[PDB]
Amino acid sequence: MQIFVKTLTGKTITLEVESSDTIDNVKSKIQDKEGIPPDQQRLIFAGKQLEDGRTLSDYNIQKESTLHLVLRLR
Amino acid sequence: QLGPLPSGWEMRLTNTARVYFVDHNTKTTTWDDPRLPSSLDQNVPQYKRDFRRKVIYFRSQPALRILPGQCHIKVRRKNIFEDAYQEIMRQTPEDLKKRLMIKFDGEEREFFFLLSHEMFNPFYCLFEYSAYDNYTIQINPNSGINPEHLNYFKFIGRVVGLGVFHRRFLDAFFVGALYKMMLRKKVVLQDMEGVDAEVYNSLNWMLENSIDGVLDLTFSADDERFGEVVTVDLKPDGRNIEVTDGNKKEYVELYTQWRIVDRVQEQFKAFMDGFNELIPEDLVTVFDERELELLIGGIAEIDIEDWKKHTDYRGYQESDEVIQWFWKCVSEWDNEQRARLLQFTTGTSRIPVNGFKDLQGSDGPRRFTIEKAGEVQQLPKSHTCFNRVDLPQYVDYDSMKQKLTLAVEETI
Repeated sequence: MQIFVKTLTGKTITLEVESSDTIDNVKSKIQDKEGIPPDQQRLIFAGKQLEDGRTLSDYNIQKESTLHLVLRLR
Repeated sequence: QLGPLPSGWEMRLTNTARVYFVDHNTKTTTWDDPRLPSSLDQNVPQYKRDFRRKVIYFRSQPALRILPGQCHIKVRRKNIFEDAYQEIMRQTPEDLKKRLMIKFDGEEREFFFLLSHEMFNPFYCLFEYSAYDNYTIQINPNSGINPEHLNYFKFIGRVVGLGVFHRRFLDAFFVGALYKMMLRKKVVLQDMEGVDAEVYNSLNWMLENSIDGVLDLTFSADDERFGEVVTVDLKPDGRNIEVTDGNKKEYVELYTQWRIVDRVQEQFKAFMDGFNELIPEDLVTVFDERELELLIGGIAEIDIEDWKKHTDYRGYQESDEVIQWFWKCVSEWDNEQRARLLQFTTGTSRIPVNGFKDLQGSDGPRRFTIEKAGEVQQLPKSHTCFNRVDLPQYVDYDSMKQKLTLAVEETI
């Protein structure tokens, strides 16, 4: 399906993923158009941070679902 | 300091030039010889006259005198945020109080300019914009997502105070209330204006109209993080206490304080500590919020006459074709294009309150200067370190304007 990722600047980017793709795959798609290392990426869904190893099916993420991206520090 | 010339002697110049004077004590330059009588500037702002007075008092203080020596900072331009975090948080405040020596690793005030753009990036969840159009920054209450932030606020505070300490300006626009909070002043409903316009409109309406039948508020406040709303009590058992016209005034008092100060009490504390390590609380309060804002951000309004009047030339004459075109090209540009030209030459887009005569260089006052160097085929180069632009002697306007617009774009 197609998902949405909102940034803390108020902007949102459209991303194409199936409900079986891994989280690190989603981050690499973000870097693919935003140039942000999947290392620094924090993906939050419904007020909960996601895990790279898991998939979208674990968090029952459907279409038009908005994920929130935040940067790490050190 | 050489004494006077022997009676009957005189100095002359091999080329036509005008002589100005650089005061390394106050870090300023003037056209008037300090040994000659100098009348006061007539028709000058009563608000700048006092700010002028206050800064003199401020900077000439025990805690505001540079400790002889030099603090060395080495960072990579493509990772300035993490690199600066280490270099700064490693050194003690006393070490930061001695003359700065910043160097960029890799190629070997623009450092402050680059750092500002990174410290106040909403992506890091430290600071956030006010609304979504005007990009004045305030502290992001959700900074807790990164357990390191409390150090980063202390760090951001350090940089802010450090910039003030060494005449360096930060390219950031804080909300009005934030300047009052740094002066430890009291914040009122008036200040909610800049912080949050939506809340301001609503709270202000409540005090002008009856709410009994139209509103069903409780003594609580809900802020949403990552698409999830979290509510907080303004007072004990607040979300269970109905808001009426009787206690509406109490509700408004409580909400404003929360939304502004209490909402970030912890983050602002860490930030305010780092700032105080360099700029003592008891001496900052000499300025108000308007004067403090200038002391941190400076002026972003570029004036052509002031700019042109205080420009040096190395190998050029002001009447030279290329120079004549240069100012014609500059005059036609807007305030963004001009500020972009400054960033290119000096490394920052900010200008001292007094004007271009006090433009700061790496080793002290350095007036904007245009040097005659480079081949007509090449783009203009710049030595930020000296506020200088290497300008090839182009023989036509269009080419100059094109090469110029390109170079300032190449550097972004």
